[PDB]
Amino acid sequence: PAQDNSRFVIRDRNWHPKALTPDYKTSIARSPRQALVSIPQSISETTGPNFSHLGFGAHDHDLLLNFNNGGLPIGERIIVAGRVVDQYGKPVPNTLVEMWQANAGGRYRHKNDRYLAPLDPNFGGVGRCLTDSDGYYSFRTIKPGPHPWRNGPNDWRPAHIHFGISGPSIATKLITQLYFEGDPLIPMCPIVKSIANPEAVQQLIAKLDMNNANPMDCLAYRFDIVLRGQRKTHFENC
Amino acid sequence: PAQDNSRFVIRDRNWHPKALTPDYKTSIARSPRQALVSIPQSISETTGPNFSHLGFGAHDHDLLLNFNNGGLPIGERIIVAGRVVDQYGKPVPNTLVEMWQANAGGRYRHKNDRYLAPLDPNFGGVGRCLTDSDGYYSFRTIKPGPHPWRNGPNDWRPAHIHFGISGPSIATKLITQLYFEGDPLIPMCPIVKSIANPEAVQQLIAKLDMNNANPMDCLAYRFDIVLRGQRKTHFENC
Amino acid sequence: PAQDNSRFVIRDRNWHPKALTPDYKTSIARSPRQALVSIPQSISETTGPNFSHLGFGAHDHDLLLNFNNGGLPIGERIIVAGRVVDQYGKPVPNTLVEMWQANAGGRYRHKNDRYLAPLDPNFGGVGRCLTDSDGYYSFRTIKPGPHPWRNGPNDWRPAHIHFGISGPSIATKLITQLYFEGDPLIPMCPIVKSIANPEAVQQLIAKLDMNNANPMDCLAYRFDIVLRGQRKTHFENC
Amino acid sequence: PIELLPETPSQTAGPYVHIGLALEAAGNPTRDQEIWNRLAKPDAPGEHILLLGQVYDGNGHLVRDSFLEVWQADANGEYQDAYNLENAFNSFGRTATTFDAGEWTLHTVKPGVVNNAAGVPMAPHINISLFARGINIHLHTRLYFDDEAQANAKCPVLNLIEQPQRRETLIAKRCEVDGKTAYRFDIRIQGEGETVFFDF
Amino acid sequence: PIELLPETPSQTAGPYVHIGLALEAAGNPTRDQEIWNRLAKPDAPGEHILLLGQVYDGNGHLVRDSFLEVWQADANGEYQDAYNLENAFNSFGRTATTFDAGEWTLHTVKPGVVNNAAGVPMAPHINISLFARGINIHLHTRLYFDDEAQANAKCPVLNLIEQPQRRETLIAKRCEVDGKTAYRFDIRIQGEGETVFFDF
Amino acid sequence: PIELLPETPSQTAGPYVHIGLALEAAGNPTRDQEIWNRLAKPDAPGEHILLLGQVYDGNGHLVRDSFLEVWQADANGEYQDAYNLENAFNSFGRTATTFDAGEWTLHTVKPGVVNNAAGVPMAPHINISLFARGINIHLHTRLYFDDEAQANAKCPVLNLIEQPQRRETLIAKRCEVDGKTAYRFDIRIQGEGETVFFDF
Amino acid sequence: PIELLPETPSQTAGPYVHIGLALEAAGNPTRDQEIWNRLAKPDAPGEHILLLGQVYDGNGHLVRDSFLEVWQADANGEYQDAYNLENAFNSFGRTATTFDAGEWTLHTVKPGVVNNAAGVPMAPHINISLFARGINIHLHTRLYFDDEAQANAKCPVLNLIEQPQRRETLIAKRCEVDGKTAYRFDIRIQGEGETVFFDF
Ligand SMILES: [Cl-]
Ligand SMILES: [Cl-]
Ligand SMILES: [Cl-]
Ligand SMILES: [Fe+3]
Ligand SMILES: [Fe+3]
Ligand SMILES: [Fe+3]
Repeated sequence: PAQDNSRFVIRDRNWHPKALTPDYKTSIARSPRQALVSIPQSISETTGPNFSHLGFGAHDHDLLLNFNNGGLPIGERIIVAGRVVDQYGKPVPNTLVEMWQANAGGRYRHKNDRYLAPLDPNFGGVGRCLTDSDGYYSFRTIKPGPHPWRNGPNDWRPAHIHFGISGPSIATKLITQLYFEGDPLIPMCPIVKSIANPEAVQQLIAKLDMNNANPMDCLAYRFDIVLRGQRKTHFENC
Repeated sequence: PAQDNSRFVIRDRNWHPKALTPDYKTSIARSPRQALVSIPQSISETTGPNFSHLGFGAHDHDLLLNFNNGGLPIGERIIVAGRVVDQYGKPVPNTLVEMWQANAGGRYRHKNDRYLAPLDPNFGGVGRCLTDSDGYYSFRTIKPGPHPWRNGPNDWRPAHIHFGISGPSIATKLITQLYFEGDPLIPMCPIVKSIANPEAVQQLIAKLDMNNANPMDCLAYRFDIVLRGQRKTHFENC
Repeated sequence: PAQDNSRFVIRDRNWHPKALTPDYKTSIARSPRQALVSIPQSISETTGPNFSHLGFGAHDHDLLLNFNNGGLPIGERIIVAGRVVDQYGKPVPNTLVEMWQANAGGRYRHKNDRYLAPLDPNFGGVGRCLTDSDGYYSFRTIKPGPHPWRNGPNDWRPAHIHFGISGPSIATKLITQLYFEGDPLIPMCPIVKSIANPEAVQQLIAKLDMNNANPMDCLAYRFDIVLRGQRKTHFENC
Repeated sequence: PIELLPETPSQTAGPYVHIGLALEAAGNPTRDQEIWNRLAKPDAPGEHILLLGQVYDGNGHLVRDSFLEVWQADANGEYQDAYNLENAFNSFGRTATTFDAGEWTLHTVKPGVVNNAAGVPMAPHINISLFARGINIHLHTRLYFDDEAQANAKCPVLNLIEQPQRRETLIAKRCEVDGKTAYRFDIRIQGEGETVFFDF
Repeated sequence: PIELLPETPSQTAGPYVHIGLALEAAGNPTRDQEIWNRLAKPDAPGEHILLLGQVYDGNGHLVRDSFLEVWQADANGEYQDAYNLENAFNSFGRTATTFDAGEWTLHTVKPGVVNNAAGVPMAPHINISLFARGINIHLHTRLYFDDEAQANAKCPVLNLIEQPQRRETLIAKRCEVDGKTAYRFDIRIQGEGETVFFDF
Repeated sequence: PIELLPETPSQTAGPYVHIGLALEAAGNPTRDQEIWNRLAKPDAPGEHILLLGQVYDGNGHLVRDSFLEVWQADANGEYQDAYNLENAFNSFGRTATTFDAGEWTLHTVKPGVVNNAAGVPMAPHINISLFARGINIHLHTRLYFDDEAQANAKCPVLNLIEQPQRRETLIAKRCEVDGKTAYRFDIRIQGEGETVFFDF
Repeated sequence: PIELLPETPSQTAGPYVHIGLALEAAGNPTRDQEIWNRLAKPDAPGEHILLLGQVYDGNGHLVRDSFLEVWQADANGEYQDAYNLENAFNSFGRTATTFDAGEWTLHTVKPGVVNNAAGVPMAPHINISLFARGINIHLHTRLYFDDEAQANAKCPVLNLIEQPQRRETLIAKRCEVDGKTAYRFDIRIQGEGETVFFDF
């Protein structure tokens, strides 16, 4: 079983978005009004699931092939790859990375998305993988289109891919969104702007990565993820 | 019939791309080695076709509907609109604007494009219209995907739409390409870089135009076109 | 009857003042706490009253003569003039512009104003007019004095004139306040500072306009007003 | 991106708004023609109705300095933009709450059904813009009618309000005032029962 | 001071989180192996229990698109981190409310006692992380059990909550669902009865 | 100096130009009205002729993806600018080489004489603009006729070409295609026998 | 975008390259082991062949200071990277043209067929890199064999050369030299008959 043998650097909750960011309208009634209660790290917080023994299908990381209903999905073929490290720069190997997204037209394969842009019969929009022994992950997919949404009267999400990363403990687990280099919708989005610090926003922008492209085939973007720094315990209970 | 009653400002052929731009490989054998011969403007050059009496189909300007084979095309719904003016700022009304492009995945509906990204059965990629009485044009389309091509070993066109504009004379007629705000492929493209002056390159970049979007429907880009300045003749033959 | 043939550029509600601006104390209890609900433009929102046939009295625009009780009002004689345009720069002709203000000493002719500075027996402080066929309006008045008010313990409104403008639809209707070039009270006022963006505050400052003055008679200020941009509908329901 | 001229920013109408926009309500002398709260003369077609209401702040206290503008279709569902005091009906009007009269009133007809831009019928409604001291940019709302339950349930605008409970805030209550058909429409700017406000 | 690499900033999971993390609920086909809400096979040691709950926003309305992750000790007070669908017990699971009734469920065993880092026993608890549209960074809480009053009263984590009234928000209520032992744990994100949320 | 707005810079038409401007050739369905290579209906006044040619790169290889626009006077020396598929004669047309058809063709009439701006007659000519993959800005040229030698020798435009040998590159050769009068006009973009190209 | 460390830029090998890389050809003393032009010892399996050629500049004049490196499969179509002078066959070798010997030679076997990355057979070929004074970055080419016409016509690499005429530049000519099978492969760096050079 799991043991308590590490501590995780405390989060900077001014680097993360705050709970109440009213321009993102749904945050108004879904943000606690009382202060969070700080608690010390115990085995409950410094452990978490490891997914080495989860059985992955052959195409789980490949959205060009994992919803195959007779052809390839339409849209910009791209690899999305990167490394997961902690704040001390240490790679996070064998960690679960999950992603989901709209299709090339900004339409989600979810019963609750009724945007008029069509579904793609060969695109599902979900991927997962484990980072390798050096911390690297990769997916193959279609670049998602911007998605209009009922916030302000003319609000559009930038092209984006949702990410979840497990990391070594429940204290490191993170959900975030990847955006794409140069997208002029990024500075306009109230969800992006839930993050107050412009330097933090930049950490969510994947860069075009020609070095990793397959010529005559697919482009590539690089998106690195940094989880909370992990250290050994020291001088505790003495 | 047409008459000679105007002169057109001479082109700046250092603002335009030169003929020989060897990084765009096909220009090497398709560029004249002799100098162009300058000739004075006559009725042959200062007149040209007007297309007011050309019959346009109902959807000629609407690529979401003009190749309808049972559904909508997949991809980012966009209006592409702008104004055609001359170098003196005068609008160019009732002028022919034609455009063509790849689908959302960078695949062209042309027999000679065998890129592995699929065709979209509801996308053709061709539009035309006339500017209105104030010089404005409008198309509705899907944002095209980047297109890999056999130039260098890992070359990709930025997302682009080809444009042709007739203007008042054969001296004004122009073919060009529209690129999209922020696209990280633009600075990398040897076709873009056939234009030596960075300020000229900027003139080909369409800007995101939220003011012209249809909320919950389509985004919009603005691309203005400037044709050679037209003036009356003066003090000729005397 | 009125028709739905136009759309209005969506408002920037971070350019306008937000509802909750607590230094302006009355806004604390008079600001909704739930998000506004965005709704699409319909004929209900894109139409509005046209006041071309409202009957105006001879002096409705002239506050030096419209409260005549035997003399001229005391204070700085000024013309207040400007142009109403939309965000596309298009003039807004035959539109209703209404204004009200304190007298030269900061005293309003309302029962609820009990400031100790006296009323002026020949000043009422209310005006209205229509913009002309080119979008221009003009009033003649007395420059209002600063007005102390029970917000903070020593708060004073800068000299200001309240404005209401109808525009082409209920979607364009606006109430605002004009301030005067150079007034050192402007940076100190919590109502001015309800506007977060300093560039937006600058848009409310009327400029001294010597070109429009009557020598030996009255000075003049220029205050231009920009209403929401109006465009034709395009590609709707198709 | 394309950036147009910015719109002139809103400011509060302030406590003395009635001197500029509600002269009779301010107890000040009126001009020959004023824009006020009688949208319909007795001979206007349609069902003649009295509308009335009070406006409350976040502490549940009366707002006695509010200024309201209203815009509605005629009984035939047509908006009449040619404003003229000679007309039997005007689609536009103004009213106010004051120290002396904390309850605004409007004299109008019940509006006919109007389709949205997609051709879908909206339930009968009056568009309202609310201004006052403390209100930095005016608040848009709609007054619907409790005797139009079937139409209300199908209104594409009401249906953009996610929570059914909040839709109820826009439904005016039918009553009789001195023998004549009336509806009460109270507005709560903030807190419990907060009225839905729109952006468009 | 020493400044490490900044952590990647959180963003909301958004309303379509189920596409990626709760495939059944998105309306979508599942893969061969999914991480879901049945932590215990019937043979797992311990007292088998159902957990269920609803999640409320600040207006008292159901949050019908919530996604929850849970982490708990097994009946013997051991955290089973080697996730495997073939395990008798997994310490980790996922659940979600969805539209309909807004209720999530988890099938598990009652967790055994584990000590904090100072060696002081914590009362039996399930660690929960809550994600949804409108939630920019996930909310951490703990579910404790109302039939563990003595242990709860001595828990060094519960005792870090200054007000006893707030401690009550973390105590799940024993009940019965189809005749079987269950505990209900409702979460109120905002306002009256607001659930305690933790930082660590 | 006075600097006007810069002209929009040219870019190559690229190899798929036919999708937009020569639909038949792309392999694609045509619209009801297309601008193409038949300038003259059978009843048009003048001498009906076929024009055809091939286009060569600097290596002597065929340019199979060429797109050409032409502008010429009618038989009476009049430029017909009101383009209409119903016209007996259009002064404007388009043609292309293609892989299937590495030769372009045009069906027209021999143009009548037009004067230059100084009133000097120009020899009969067709103005041509050439577009293709590899061509960054279109190349302007003129097709003159080998059976107009006297007029050609006096043409004020041909006489601006310094070398008589280069003038020869603009003279199309009379021939017969399927027994009918034709003129062949090959274009050599680069190198030996390079076609004269104009700036104006 | 992602920018890696830039590659160290190439420079010409210069006229004295042989002192560093072709010691015998420079007429300088050799070390005990040199990398040179005998890829195959007599015992190597396969068809033993002599390769020879001359290198020409853009003026048609001999390049008498060229240095060539070659890389080829063995007769079975396998690349042998373990370079050792004891091997009966090495896949790599070096040769040169000099003032005394303007025609380079190689002693090898005919390479077997190798598939491309898509599994499509390439025609038998030798990979060549050419270096010299005046050559700033080396030129990559391939030597194919004129007695492999059927395979050559189907080679996915030869078929990336757009013009059939240029494909012919890569086809070495079979002959006999002192009774033994030979192929001549001349390279023309520039101009008429310019040899195809590759980027990869
Ligand atoms: Cl490393
Ligand atoms: Cl204009
Ligand atoms: Cl003007
Ligand atoms: Fe293209
Ligand atoms: Fe005031
Ligand atoms: Fe999303």
